[PDB]
Amino acid sequence: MIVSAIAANALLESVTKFHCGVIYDYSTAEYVSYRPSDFGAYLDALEAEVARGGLIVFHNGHKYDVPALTKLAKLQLNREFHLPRENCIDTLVLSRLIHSNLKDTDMGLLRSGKLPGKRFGSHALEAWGYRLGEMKGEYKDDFKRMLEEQGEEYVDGMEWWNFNEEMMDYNVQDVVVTKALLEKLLSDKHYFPPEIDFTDVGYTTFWSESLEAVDIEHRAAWLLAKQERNGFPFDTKAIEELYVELAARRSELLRKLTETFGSNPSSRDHIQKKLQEAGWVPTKYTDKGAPVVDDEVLEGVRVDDPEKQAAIDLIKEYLMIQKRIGQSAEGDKAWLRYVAEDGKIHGSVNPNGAVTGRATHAFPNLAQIPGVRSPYGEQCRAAFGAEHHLDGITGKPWVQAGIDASGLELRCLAHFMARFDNGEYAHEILNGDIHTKNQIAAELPTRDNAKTFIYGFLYGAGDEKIGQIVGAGKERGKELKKKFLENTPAIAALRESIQQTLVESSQWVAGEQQVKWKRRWIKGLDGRKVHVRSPHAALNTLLQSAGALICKLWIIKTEEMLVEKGLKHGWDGDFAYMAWVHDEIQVGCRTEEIAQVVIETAQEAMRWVGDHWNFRCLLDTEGKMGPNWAICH
Amino acid sequence: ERIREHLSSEESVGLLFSGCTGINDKTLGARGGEVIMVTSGSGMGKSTFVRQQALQWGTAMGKKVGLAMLEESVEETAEDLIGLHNRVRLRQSDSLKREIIENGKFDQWFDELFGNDTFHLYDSFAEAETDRLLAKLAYMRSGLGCDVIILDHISIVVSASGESDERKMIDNLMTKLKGFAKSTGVVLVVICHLKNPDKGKAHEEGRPVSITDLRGSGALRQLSDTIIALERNQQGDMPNLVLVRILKCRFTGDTGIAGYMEYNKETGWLEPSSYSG
Amino acid sequence: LEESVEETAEDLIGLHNRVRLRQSDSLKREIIENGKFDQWFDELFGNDTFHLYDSFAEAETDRLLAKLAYMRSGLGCDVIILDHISIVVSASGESDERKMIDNLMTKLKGFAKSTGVVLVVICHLKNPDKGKAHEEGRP
Amino acid sequence: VSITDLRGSGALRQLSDTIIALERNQQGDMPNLVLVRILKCRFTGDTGIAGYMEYNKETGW
Repeated sequence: MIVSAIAANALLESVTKFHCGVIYDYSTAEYVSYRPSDFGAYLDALEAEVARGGLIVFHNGHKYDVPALTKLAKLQLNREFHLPRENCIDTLVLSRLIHSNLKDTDMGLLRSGKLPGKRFGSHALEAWGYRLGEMKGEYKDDFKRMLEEQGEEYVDGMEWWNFNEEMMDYNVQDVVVTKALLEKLLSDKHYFPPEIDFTDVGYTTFWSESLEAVDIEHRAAWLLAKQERNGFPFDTKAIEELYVELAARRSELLRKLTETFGSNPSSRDHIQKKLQEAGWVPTKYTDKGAPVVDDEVLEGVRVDDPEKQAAIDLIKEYLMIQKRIGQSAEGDKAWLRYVAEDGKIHGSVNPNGAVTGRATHAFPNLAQIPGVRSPYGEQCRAAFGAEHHLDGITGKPWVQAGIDASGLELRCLAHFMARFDNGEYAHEILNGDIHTKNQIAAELPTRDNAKTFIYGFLYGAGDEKIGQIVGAGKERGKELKKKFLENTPAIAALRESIQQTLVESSQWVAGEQQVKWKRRWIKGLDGRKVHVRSPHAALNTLLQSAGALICKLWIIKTEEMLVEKGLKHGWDGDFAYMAWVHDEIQVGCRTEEIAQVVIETAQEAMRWVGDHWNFRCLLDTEGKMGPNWAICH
Repeated sequence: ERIREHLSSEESVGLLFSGCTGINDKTLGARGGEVIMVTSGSGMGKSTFVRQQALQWGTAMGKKVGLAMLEESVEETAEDLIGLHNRVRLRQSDSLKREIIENGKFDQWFDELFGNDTFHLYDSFAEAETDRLLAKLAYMRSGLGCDVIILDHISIVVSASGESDERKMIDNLMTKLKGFAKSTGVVLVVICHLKNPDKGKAHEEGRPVSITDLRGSGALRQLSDTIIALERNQQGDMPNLVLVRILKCRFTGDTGIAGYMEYNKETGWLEPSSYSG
Repeated sequence: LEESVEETAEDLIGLHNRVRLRQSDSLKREIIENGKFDQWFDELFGNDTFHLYDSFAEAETDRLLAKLAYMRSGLGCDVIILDHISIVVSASGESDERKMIDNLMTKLKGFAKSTGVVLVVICHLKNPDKGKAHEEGRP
Repeated sequence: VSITDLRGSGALRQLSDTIIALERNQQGDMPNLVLVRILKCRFTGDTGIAGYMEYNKETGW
């Protein structure tokens, strides 16, 4: 196993030249520096570690280093350089896995003054250097101040323009931090046993003799990096074709909403000063004094003035128009600013910045696009589809396949409660109408009330919120929950074993529950440490971890089987991963025939995961074929 | 004809090992026909562990558990079960025994547990001859209709006395016990005891129990499908800490260390622990 | 002699379709909720080529050799498979089963050849306790 | 010694609820080391090695 980190001229989007790179080999216990005229030998040294059957350690390698050296080897040396996933390790990925929390631990490091506040909780290489005591300085700062003591000014992102011996020295500096952070991650005896040097071993022994979560996260991070490079095709004209229908409506409404109110329907310090003059008495306030002015209360605001009352719905539309504009046409997001020259949006994704499960998406958040049930969402969802590019060569309309996890949340509960009811509740899922059973069990009037109950009750809603479902308060809530526990004993006993797994005894002392903690981490499905939580609720943490870890393995096995079936991944191939959303995925497909294979494969892949972890409940998927996202869901 | 009938209605008696997950991850539990072998160092939790499952199975997932405690009267086993159900060391307290009786709290717990009419036991103690248990063990399974039969301590053979070495009695008994299990389709959990090694520190102070150190030429390593083993150093910093080790699993074949557990001196339960040596 | 005929077929069924039907509760559940048993089953055992032993309840020596002969002769089988041959259950009272297996092996060898069937039998291994044993290498 | 090695013709190994046994290597380098072994306890059924102890030869116990 060798440890490295590289230095290029810019990001992966427009990287042109390779500057330097250092390779520390543990068998020789000595570093090796590479220069612009040594890029060829650098690629050979990495291939040699692959030929021996070892491993290559990069920081942010799955997302940057490895794909950039594939791109850089194509334009500079014109060679096919491709690192296999199995022979690659990303310290950044393990850091987010092993140190998913840090929130706690970083507090003392912050109190110590050993961590910059700008580098709080960051998994960046420099952020970890201060944590381990290996930061002698940063290349960006020893460059800025040294440009002063030389003359020339500074450009926001110019320290990577040209190769200099100080970068070569700080390139080594990034490797020794990568090395020390790697060893800091290998010293956690819950993911890596106390065997031997896990550097000394080959990749075949590495993945299997390590905790399973280690392997999944590197397969997930490798897979998601491909999806970002694939990107999600974007119809610029269509979204532009939305802005006037919103902006003209915004301008026309603003005119009408200034004739009703003389001398901005967008701020809370505005309407509070205005609406409290038309006779509206705020019922619910906020923890800072100001009254609540959300969608809920506005629907119920009643004023004697007919014009003011009718103007409320015009404010309701205004805020929503601003919302769509504020998501589709604003500044520094808006999708329209993120459209790359290939007509696609490359939305980034953090493998699992959320302790339990489900990645985080940003620049732009591809997971918060308005659904087809929300206003103007039909047009918005239509703007996302594989139909925006009809094949990279053949001109063949690419069709989209959208596959989601059928009621994954409730099925995860049946598996963990199958420990107390012997597959009873799991069979009620298969029999169908689990919301009908929960309705009978909790004695609710309508099935829809049971649907919003089972999720609310499971996820820690108070007795008022439960009572407010049927139009009541905490009175009906307590009896609605107590009745459900009696009719479904397994759920109640489930919340016992959990409450007695992380607590020894609890006690209230002047405002704080003083739990005598037995463990501050629930074991997941792969064996990982899953957050710490704090109070009585925890079941929500267990279920969302199960489903997302199911989906993570699901989307990996799906792509693995599709590749195993011969289907090439990419826009120049048969399919391309475009988006992963919670329990659903959107996959571009070159032909309808291929799209059918994707749907069937996703269902078949769902069985390996369900079989692997011996899930007591049946995992299933449903696929929808069509041009865009408004059709596939 | 039988396979369609079996596979459609099959396990269906695959149960659910509680107290610690990981045992389920490597064994998926027991089948209707299999025989679970539970063992550990003398008095380290053999009786305690199996007693939790019988309770657990016979309460939450309404299964009919049959009990055959040959070293303790039926009254003592009920005492533990009653205390175990209500998370209390009902034995380990002269006050608690006196308590629940005078305020009428005994009948409360009693109806709560045995009310579903699930737990059934055998009274004998008088040596209990081999075909004076197997006949009755079948009577539960068949007459009372039990899904799981529990036989604590399998060194009390006592049958056809006059043949050198009871090394055959344990084998002959195990074969008849194993046979009975599948021909009726019952989950059979049996507890045995280990030989005293005297070749180093012995069991109660550490020492992993392999497959050879039990009886070596054992038949119980052959007839029994799954073998659960408990290890704990009661002379260490963690006497309550117990290691669970799968010694055999005909079903999965996945052996090794399952997980850990902690003996709650308050509830007498084996709550799952957090450990990785 | 150590698993139910439904389980042995279960292995055969899964093995035939290149799958781990046993280890998967989902795949068991899959093929049930659509009658897929009949599909794979008729594909496999439909040729009436497989015959097995069902009892568990103590197979005595000439209460096994009798039954093993029934296939060969009555059912017309060409291959007989005997799993685990440390299960004797016969003439208990003769110290050390080292003699029982010898008496058994000769009769098993006899029946096989005098009829011309193919007899495949599985035995186990003495635990050496003399080095690294079987599970960790050792020829 | 095995539970069978206990004295008598066989009433003390049967008619005895709790049987406490002490082991000490009164020749060699251990002697004063005493091991406590529970051979039987019908009242509990939990047998085995309890712990170790010995009050130094200076003052008995």
